[PDB]
Amino acid sequence: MISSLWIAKTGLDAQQTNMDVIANNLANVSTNGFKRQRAVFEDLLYQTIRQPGAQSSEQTTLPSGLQIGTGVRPVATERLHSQGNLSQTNNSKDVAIKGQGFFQVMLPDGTSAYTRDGSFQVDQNGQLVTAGGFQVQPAITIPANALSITIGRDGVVSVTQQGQAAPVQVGQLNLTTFMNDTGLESIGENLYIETQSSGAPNESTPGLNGAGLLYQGYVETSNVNVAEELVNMIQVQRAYEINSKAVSTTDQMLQKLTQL
Amino acid sequence: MISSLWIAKTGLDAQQTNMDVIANNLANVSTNGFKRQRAVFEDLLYQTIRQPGAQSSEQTTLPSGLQIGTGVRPVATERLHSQGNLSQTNNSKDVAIKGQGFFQVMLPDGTSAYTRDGSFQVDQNGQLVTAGGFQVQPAITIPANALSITIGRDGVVSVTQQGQAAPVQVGQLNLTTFMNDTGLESIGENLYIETQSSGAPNESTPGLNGAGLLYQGYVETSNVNVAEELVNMIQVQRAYEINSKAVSTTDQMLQKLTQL
Amino acid sequence: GKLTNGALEASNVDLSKELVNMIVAQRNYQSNAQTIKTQDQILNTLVNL
Amino acid sequence: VKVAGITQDFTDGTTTNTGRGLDVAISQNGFFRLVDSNGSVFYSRNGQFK
Repeated sequence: MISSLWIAKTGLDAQQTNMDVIANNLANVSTNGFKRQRAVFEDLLYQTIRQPGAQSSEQTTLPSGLQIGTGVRPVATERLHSQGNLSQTNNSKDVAIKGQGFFQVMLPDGTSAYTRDGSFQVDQNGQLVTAGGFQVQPAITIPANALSITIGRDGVVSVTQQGQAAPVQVGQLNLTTFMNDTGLESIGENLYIETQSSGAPNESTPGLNGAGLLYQGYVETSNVNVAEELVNMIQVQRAYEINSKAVSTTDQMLQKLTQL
Repeated sequence: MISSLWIAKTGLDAQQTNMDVIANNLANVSTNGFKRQRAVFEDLLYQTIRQPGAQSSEQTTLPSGLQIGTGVRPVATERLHSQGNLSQTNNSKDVAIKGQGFFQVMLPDGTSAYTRDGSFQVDQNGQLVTAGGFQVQPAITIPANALSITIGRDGVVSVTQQGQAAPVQVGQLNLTTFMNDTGLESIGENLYIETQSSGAPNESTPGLNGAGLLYQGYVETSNVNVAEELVNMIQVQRAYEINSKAVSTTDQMLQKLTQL
Repeated sequence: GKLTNGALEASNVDLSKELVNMIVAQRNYQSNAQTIKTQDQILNTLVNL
Repeated sequence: VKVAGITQDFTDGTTTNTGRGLDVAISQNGFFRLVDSNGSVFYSRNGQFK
């Protein structure tokens, strides 16, 4: 109903968004292949009133006119794509990426999502699947009579059968890379789908023109840093409290006026 | 006396009911075979004003009319019938349930009640009774000169006598299962009675059909998770304060009305 | 696999890894409790307006 | 966050001599097959038999 109230009602909402981002980052501190978020803000409208640079006289200009501004709005929350620390949890079905590539996974509806999570399982039919049961691509089947699974640095999946001194190649794991990794649309379950801001999916082999390397027995942990999130909570809490104090001051000002 | 005041009054009552549910869950942490309660709410009636979808002109309909709603009401309190942690008390008379069955006891009224509590005693008559003295159908009499009681996983109760190389079976503990477990009416003293929404009591041996198994020397602790209750208490307190603030705002508006 | 007679297969739980995981899990739980406490001190501040 | 699942590290553990003839250890893959009193089929790696 008054200008300062709207401005401080935008400040509250922006700080609440910042707290939401911080809390979501802290909640997923242990999920493998996670990329933490960062919210960015920008200034709202700026009411012109007296125009800055307006010609007051015929020879004197008015410097920096009465530019009363509106509150703040957040542009977006961008994913900080950095390499999480690798952990040696020593299982043949866990693979970790060393560069900037993504695994391709086929969704049940026929479309393809992209995930950096390397915790793979084997279904009842012998196909490699994501822990959520989504089958990986371009399909790597694993026989029932398998003794050991070896996934090399180039993505070649080999299976050694019983009593045979030579391994059997059962597929080739490829990595998808994008022009813009941030523009991908996250659909949950550690899955990202392609968006027009992410360019087009460029499939590549692990070690060539820019796909990362795969390490077997390793899991890529999250890049969330706990101490920085703690400090950011302390600063967001203070900013939210101060903006609420601005709301309260506006409320008190409106009280006296009405009482008059 | 004004609509918003009634809505806020209903909200306060619902939050108070939630707090009572939380307090009841907290008070029964040490009870054996206790299933925690959870309250479910529904939104109340709607004052129609303009009907949503009413034909305004001859061809254009009115989308999403003025549906001013009333407060909230709690529908139900549902138990979480989940297997609690088993605790070893190393007692020959304490029994614990592994599945989803119930013990059948006889109230002195003459009707049958159902309890999941397994801390059993023997009365001066030698029968098996519950700690509240209710006699445990379909009825197990323990002889005078007993040396040890062995209750098997399938419910066979045996007593080893002095001078007899073989155990003597003195009964068979049975379990009753319901098609709807949450529909039972709790009468207190760890007893549930059958209603018409709780289906019909299906008696079976522990192992056959779907009834669970009996473990001797174990007691079933309550399934109450405490940290969840503390977080729920914080949420309930804050929501109650918010509803109280709404009541205060309505009171202030009414006060500024009166003087006019 | 082949059967070995007279031997038992012991568990595969390494205690050191379990202890360090317990430590890190405790710290993560405390951090989540801290952000829970912050959201409230924010809700309480908004209420006290 | 959502817990996707809970797995079990099916790697071969320690083999410890016991001196009894009725304990069997399964190196590499394999599961002992059991039937309960109901008739359901179960599988177990514990070779402590009696």
